[PDB]
Amino acid sequence: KKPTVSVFSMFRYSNWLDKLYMVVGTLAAIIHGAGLPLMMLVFGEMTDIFANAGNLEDDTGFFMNLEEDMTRYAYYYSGIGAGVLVAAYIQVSFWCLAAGRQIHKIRKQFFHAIMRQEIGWFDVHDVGELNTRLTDDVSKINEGIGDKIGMFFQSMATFFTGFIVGFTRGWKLTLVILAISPVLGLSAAVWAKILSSFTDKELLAYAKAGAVAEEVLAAIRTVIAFGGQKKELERYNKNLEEAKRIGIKKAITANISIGAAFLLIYASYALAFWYGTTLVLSGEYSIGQVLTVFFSVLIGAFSVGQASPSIEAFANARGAAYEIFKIIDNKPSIDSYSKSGHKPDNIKGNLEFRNVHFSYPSRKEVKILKGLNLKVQSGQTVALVGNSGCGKSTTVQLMQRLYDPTEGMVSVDGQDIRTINVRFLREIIGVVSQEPVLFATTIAENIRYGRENVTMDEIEKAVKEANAYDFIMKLPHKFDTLVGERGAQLSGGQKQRIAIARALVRNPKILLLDEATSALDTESEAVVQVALDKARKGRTTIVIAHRLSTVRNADVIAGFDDGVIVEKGNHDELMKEKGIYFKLVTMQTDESIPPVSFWRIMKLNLTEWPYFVVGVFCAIINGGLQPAFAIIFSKIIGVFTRIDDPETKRQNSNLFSLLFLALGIISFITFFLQGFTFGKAGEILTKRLRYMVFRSMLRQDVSWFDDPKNTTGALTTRLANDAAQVKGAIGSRLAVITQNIANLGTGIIISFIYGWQLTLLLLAIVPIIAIAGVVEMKMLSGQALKDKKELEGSGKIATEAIENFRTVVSLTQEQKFEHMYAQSLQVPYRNSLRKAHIFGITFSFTQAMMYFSYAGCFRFGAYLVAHKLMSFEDVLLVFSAVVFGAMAVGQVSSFAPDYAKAKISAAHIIMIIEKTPLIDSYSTEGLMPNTLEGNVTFGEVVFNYPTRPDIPVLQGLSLEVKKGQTLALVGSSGCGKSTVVQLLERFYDPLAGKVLLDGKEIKRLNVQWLRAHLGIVSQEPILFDCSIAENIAYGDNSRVVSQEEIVRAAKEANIHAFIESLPNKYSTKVGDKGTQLSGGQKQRIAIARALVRQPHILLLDEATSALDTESEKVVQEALDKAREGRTCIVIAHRLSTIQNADLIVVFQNGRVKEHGTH
Ligand SMILES: CC(=O)O[C@H]1C(=O)[C@@]2(C)[C@H]([C@H](OC(=O)c3ccccc3)[C@]3(O)C[C@H](OC(=O)[C@H](O)[C@@H](NC(=O)c4ccccc4)c4ccccc4)C(C)=C1C3(C)C)[C@]1(OC(C)=O)CO[C@@H]1C[C@@H]2O
Ligand SMILES: Nc1ncnc2c1ncn2[C@@H]1O[C@H](COP(=O)(O)OP(=O)(O)OP(=O)(O)O)[C@@H](O)[C@H]1O
Repeated sequence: KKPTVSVFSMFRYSNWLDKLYMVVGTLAAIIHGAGLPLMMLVFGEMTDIFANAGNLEDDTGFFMNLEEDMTRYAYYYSGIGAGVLVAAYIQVSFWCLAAGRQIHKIRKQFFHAIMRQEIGWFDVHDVGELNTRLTDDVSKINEGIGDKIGMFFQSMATFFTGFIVGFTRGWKLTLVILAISPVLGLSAAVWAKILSSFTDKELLAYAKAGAVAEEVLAAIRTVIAFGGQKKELERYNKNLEEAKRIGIKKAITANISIGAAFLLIYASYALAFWYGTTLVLSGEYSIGQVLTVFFSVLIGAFSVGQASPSIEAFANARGAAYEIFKIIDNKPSIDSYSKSGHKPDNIKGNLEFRNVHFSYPSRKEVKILKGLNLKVQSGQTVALVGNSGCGKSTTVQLMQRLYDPTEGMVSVDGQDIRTINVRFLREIIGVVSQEPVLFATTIAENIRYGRENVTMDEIEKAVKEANAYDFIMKLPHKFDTLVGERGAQLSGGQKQRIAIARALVRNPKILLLDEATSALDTESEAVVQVALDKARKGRTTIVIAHRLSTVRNADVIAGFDDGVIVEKGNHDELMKEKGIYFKLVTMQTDESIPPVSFWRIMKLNLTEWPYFVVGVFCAIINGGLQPAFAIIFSKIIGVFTRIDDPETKRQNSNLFSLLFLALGIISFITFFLQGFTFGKAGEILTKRLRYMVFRSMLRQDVSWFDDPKNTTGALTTRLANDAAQVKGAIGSRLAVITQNIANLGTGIIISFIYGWQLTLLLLAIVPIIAIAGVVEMKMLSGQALKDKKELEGSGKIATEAIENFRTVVSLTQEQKFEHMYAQSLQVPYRNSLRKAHIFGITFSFTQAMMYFSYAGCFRFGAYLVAHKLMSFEDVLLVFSAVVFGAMAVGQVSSFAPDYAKAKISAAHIIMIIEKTPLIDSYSTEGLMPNTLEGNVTFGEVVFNYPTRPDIPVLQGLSLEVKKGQTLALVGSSGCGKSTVVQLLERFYDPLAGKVLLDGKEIKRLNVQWLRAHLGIVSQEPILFDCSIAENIAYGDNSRVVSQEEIVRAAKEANIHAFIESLPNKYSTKVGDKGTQLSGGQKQRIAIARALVRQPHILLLDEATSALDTESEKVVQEALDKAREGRTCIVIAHRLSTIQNADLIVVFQNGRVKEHGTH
């Protein structure tokens, strides 16, 4: 379990106004949450007074009273609307502002801490993790401290307010609904579990066939070489039959379970309202109280569930922020920002190392230094020589205060480096690295990085002394030319000379050189060397380099070995001692996817039309019942709004409740029918699409496969996951569209039948709510995209900084980098403030229009009832039939798996299916001559790989072999041997030239007919997850193979001497799940599989390159008989294995260099 930091440390950076924002936003969120159940209370009381005035009606004085007091209730609604408007605006705006400020401070402090850390801490964490953290986990913190906390508080406030308003009216109904609530919770949990697990269970069911699919797409070469498509396709089809069976069972079980859960919650609602009606008949409650309690408690209980995503967001926010807080709190051993320490002056430049012991913290168990003791006087030149990894780089890093030594001390002019502060020490010492890194900025700012207060004239003087004066003038924009990867790629020496200019502009007292000219060509090496030896004068320098010519003129050329100093002398002394230096001297000297339209996708499933017809006819009746639910609800509510004897009221109330239950039962059975039929249609669609796409993939040649855009993983994703969503485009899409259409139509029509004015007003005030919702979603998406695109600018600076941590630390420019990051953060800060304000406004308007809509609609309804245009029951009918219809439309649309993913999947699926290969495998259009002979010839054969068309893989190849003659094709891996094997198998058609079979080109022959006559054994013998008998029978596919042929093939391959050793001989299973076999045995079974077909031409491709000698002898024994009487092609990396070969051809980038005999 990942640790968390909790409240005491999560908020942390919050000064004054931040906590004020937090508290005000929380209070506003509480008000906003508590508003809604109060609006329900007003609804209940207004309904009660409407019924009271109606039964008073059931003369104009109390009608005027109705007008005025309903106007007062409209005022109540408008006041609630204004209050929730201001509360929502305040909550969203203040929480977003507080989160933005807090996260801005967090980002600044986190970058500052990362720049503060010592190199040692940086070396135990990879570079790639830090930037990905700084982006993603900071975004997660933004999610955690954003509006989510406000929404969580609003949800809890709704829960508590609903329960409180329920309990203050009547405890009986609240207790009944609360005791029913566990049933609703359990049913919702079941629905969530079954709905979520559906895809994972689908994957689990498919895994069986997916294993075979993955196996085939990894050995495509052999499959197409042996012509096994017409058998592996059928195996895949059988596994798909099994998958289809299990998927059908899963679909029916899941559908019936979901139907049962929905019927359960529906009956729970029905029972609760029936008990409410029974209480009403007893005279203890009124309609208003029952409506208020029921709706309030239900909405509170539903709202308490809405807080779960907020809780999860908070939890992952803490989990992400724990690492950041740990990193920032980590005080390093050496603090570059520390002002403490000595501040020396007039530094002469002497250096002293005494007993210096040091090891890398990453590899502490390995010791690098063994007590260095080095004396350097100011003024002269001291160089260090030695082998790679002998502490030279470690010595340089320790010199400039990067790693403190384990034991011993280093002093400058007799003063310890520990006493001196890090900043001044690093500023004094100048260092030149082996591989300079240049920032993506103009040369002017690159030089400016050396020091802040350097004048332009000083820059010019430094460049003149750095020999870069001449070359810079040739640049298009002189000293302001943009350089780096985006700028023109400068020469290798240009980077080195501008780096030495950057070092020299600081005018350092002590200079360090780490392989200055190691990675430079000689022409620029001479220039940079003369620059180095001109700049070396007047300063004390330490130089380490592999080339001894540069350090030949050094005053003291000290040797280095095993982290200790043994030999110390000059050129003459070193060359007279005949030590390590003398030996070194003597040895050196997505994309454009065209949409395919709904009609084509529907055509992909035209054959199963009866399933679609019954599904649509079931979806019509399923959808059209939500308005019926509304009608029955309004009728039962209005039952008590008329004056009659109690017994008739009880009778018809029970009748309506029973009708409600019966309609629920009908809904359950229709939902089961529709779900089952659509699921079966979709599964048949998926099975047929998988079969056809696998057929098409097996039909096309390898030119498709070699493309790296679509690898084995991509293809198996297409087969497994991509094709499973096609049923989202047709089927379920038709279901949701039809359901929504019927739900809107029935409600609109019945409302028009009952009352046209009120339904007109609703048809005018509901679309604006929907358009407000969609506008809010569009604004949110645009805001997120703009935020990411703007923050990419600061991310670029962050990446440029972190990846060059060594150089930026060495150049003590961390302050400048932080300052540059400051403004790049500052602009998005203002953008975030503006986005917070606009989001507050739009969310306030979205969440407020409902109350004003209620007020206006019910005012219009009251006016209508005032003059007996309609009845209150009709008002409730035309209100419910529209509002519940809209909510149901939204929810049903949410239920379905949208449409965009299905569309983008169907585009790929159709483009793959319709893709006709250049060389059609299944086509019978091809010449069928008699038995083949073996006169293979090549003329001017030219071919280019799809991956590397520019690289010459085949250019004018011309080789010849005759009947019954052994030829060899030796060469480096992938130099043409694979290409000629593939083209003989007809895997790649050469761009130019003719490959003649029996003196005639291989173009006019049918693919299977020509491929059936060749024998291919590759370097890695790939075997399939089946039996040994099946594997050997795979060798030929034109006819079945009996047991005796297998026996004689094994005897010829000599594997039979080992097959009997197996417990189950021929019946032994082979593969990963079976018994493991060695390389020699696998090669023997592979050559047996080659021989069983008995081709008259066979090719070997580096097969004997991975065989142990004991098994190699038996393999050669079998191959000596195999090659006798047959034409053989030999490819191998061993000269001994090709000694018996007669003819050899050597490939040179596809150009024949030497062909003929061995
Ligand atoms: C008077 C009236 O119509 O009231 C509504 C209703 O009040 C609300 C709250 C309903 C109601 O649903 C819930 O209470 C509910 C709660 C949690 C999870 C799922 C449902 C309703 O029960 C559910 C019912 O919805 C449906 O019938 C859907 O089409 C849904 N139904 C069933 O699955 C079902 C099957 C057999 C028996 C009863 C229902 C459906 C969803 C997807 C695919 C096919 C069908 C409706 C609109 C109502 C009630 C009755 C209160 C909601 O249901 C839907 C999906 O329409 C919840 O979200 C909507 C919003 C509606 O306003
Ligand atoms: N971060 C590190 N972790 C572990 N060992 C390291 C690390 N950095 C350097 N070393 C060690 O230092 C040596 C490599 O040093 P570096 O790459 O700077 O060049 P070098 O060996 O001095 O010479 P050259 O110029 O030929 O590369 C190796 O012995 C290596 O084990």
